[PDB]
Amino acid sequence: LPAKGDLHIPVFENVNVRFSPDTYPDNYNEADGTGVYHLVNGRIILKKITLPEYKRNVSVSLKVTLASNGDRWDKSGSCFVLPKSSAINLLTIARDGMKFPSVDSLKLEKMVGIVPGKDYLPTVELMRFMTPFGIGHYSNNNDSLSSKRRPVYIPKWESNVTWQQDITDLYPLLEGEAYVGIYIDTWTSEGYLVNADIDVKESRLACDVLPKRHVEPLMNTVYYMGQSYPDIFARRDVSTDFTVPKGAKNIRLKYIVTGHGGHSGGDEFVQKRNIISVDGKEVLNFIPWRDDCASFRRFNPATGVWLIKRLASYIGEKGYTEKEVEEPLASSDLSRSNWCPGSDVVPEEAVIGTLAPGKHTFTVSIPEAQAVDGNKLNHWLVSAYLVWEE
Amino acid sequence: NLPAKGDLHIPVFENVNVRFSPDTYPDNYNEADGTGVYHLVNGRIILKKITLPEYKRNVSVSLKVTLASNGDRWDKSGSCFVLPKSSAINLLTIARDGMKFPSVDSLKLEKMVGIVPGKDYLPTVELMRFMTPFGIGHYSNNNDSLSSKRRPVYIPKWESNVTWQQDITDLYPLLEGEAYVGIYIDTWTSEGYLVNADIDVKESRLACDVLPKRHVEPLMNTVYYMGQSYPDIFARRDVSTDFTVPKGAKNIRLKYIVTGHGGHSGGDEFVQKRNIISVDGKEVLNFIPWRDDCASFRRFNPATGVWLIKRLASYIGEKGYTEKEVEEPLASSDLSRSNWCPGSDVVPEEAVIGTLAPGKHTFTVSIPEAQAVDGNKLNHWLVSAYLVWEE
Ligand SMILES: [Cl-]
Ligand SMILES: [Cl-]
Ligand SMILES: [Cl-]
Ligand SMILES: [Cl-]
Ligand SMILES: [Cl-]
Ligand SMILES: [Cl-]
Repeated sequence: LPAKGDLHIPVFENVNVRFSPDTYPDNYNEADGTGVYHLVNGRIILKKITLPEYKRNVSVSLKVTLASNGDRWDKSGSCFVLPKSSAINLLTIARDGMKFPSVDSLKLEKMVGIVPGKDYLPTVELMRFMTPFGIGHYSNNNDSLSSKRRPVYIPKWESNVTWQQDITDLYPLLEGEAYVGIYIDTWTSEGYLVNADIDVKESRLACDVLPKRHVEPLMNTVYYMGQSYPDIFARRDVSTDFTVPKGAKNIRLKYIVTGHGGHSGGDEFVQKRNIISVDGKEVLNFIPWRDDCASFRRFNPATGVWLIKRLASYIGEKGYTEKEVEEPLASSDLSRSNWCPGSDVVPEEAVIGTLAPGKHTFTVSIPEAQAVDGNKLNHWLVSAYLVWEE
Repeated sequence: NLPAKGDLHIPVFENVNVRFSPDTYPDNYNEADGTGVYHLVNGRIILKKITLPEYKRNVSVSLKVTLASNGDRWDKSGSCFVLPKSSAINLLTIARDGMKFPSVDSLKLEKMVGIVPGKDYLPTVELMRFMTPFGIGHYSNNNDSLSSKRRPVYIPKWESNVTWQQDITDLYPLLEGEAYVGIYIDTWTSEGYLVNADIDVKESRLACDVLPKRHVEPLMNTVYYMGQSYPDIFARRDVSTDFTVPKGAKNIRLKYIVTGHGGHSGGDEFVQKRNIISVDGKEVLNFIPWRDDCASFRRFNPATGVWLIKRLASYIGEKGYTEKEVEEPLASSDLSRSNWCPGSDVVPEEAVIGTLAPGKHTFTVSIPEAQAVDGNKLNHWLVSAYLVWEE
């Protein structure tokens, strides 16, 4: 098998992801001079990549560097790829007037685009991320503003955040021509600055043949374009049917979930079990949760802060002593439903192996999820797909 | 068509107590137990004989260490290591067979025995340098009413243990056939620590992916394992060693493992000191070993000391954005240090050398502003290095 060499793709360089109708007036706006499409008024950036026709096996990684350009919030992000066999996609919708297929309101309410339908497979996420609170733009380490915000145990603010993930399994969606993009739920004109690279390592072996891989998009509740907050789980489970062909080998489920609702007692800050199933049998069951958000403090200069009273032990003049202090607690410190401001989300994974050829059902259940209530925006960002060899 | 030897799981240490207990281990050498584990230096060093097959297919090798405190409250230095191949003198033969580190030219190495190669001796090679957190496990109980006095409002719970993992594929040559792998912790308590160590080997599933012939060249190790003193030598002179490179050596890479020490106010543990490392007089590495993120390890450090530091902090009060003088706790585990944090391992710095003329070459390590040992101010630098290459 012939080599086509490694490949470094700088998908995005210092691109401003933002909300600006004055700059990007429509949902579709022609690619700029750098080949970057700005959709949904700047909230989505998209780019056509071209990979060689690899005959050898490869590995693929995604690297994303991000900073705030003035936006002060920890907003949801998603680096994604538009699936192959789907005439309807984010681009064709915005550009060519395509629409997410109509849904049965009894089973999916008004939740368009979240599961497959006629001429539609859900967008597939290469990486889910959560921006920190104002990194870079508000990361001033000069004594002036720092002493007031920066805790004594944090020597300096980082100027940006970088995430890296192996996306080798999604290779079938990158092969040939593919549209890769980044969405950030930003509503400020300032927005964010992002870089994104896709690197491909080609095997140095003349015998290591590229396996025939497949990706099956099952679900994606991320509200990219004309979609609403996904609280449907507060009222019903969400299911989709899918087809497994003969010969499918080593089937694996990938499940990317984060919970949301930034108000007190909202699903962002409260434990809710996710039960995922195939053909009615549980294959994943867990509480999406992180107890380690303090570890991201340095990435979160613009976070809100409270004072919490605590009787704290300490070393004083006369030895081991005790005193009530008012200790700062950052919003960025709080435990959350599978993320911290400044983290990415590594997909949970279940090994299925083989399934009977034909139709199967995929179900996601978050039975105790809270509904949207006024300005309380509880919801669950869930995306999932199957990968397998043919 | 190269044969499949399979994946290998070697549980080197299970729940082994690294400790200082003359009562239990009265000598420097103590006969191995039924689990084949030798306890040396009165329990501060555990050693085990492992054997890797002579793999023909290419592989990847990983080391996983899990650790907890069994009572020791300190953030002590540790080193998981392998006794090099072509070296009659090693930690085991020194302790057991009454061998000794070769004598050294005092004008060049003072009393620093065992840190560079000598007659019948290559330095011990580190699979992983690590630094224990403050009392993890033994002091990690979370539903103790006297725990909220130690645990900050932003740390929901103490971790009960710490787990480090690293890819040690490049050290495969030191592991093939029979080898002694061990763990050293600078502990002076009977309680000590509890550790697990797993070495796992993943074999390629391709009949055509051949294992490359590889070599490890041990250059230095200043870690004070056995009858060795604190390495503050850098405060007075640079340390060099010569080494031989054979014809045909391809893709030479230097690995460099450094941590700075001296845990008093102003000591080399808490102060930035540039490291200049050279091959044949030319610099190949030059940087300040340093970590600014030690606060990120807070949840692993339940027995850390704590100070109150006054700070005018902004915050959301019961009437909007406000401002007030607080006494914010600062843990020792939060402080920036010379390439480590209590609870962290150290990933070796690497330098691509490429090729070197066959014959003698010189490796030199300089930390020019390192401070000397001064009474109970125990400044020193734990440095180890080795080259790797395919032949
Ligand atoms: Cl803002
Ligand atoms: Cl409805
Ligand atoms: Cl300043
Ligand atoms: Cl102790
Ligand atoms: Cl001397
Ligand atoms: Cl201390």
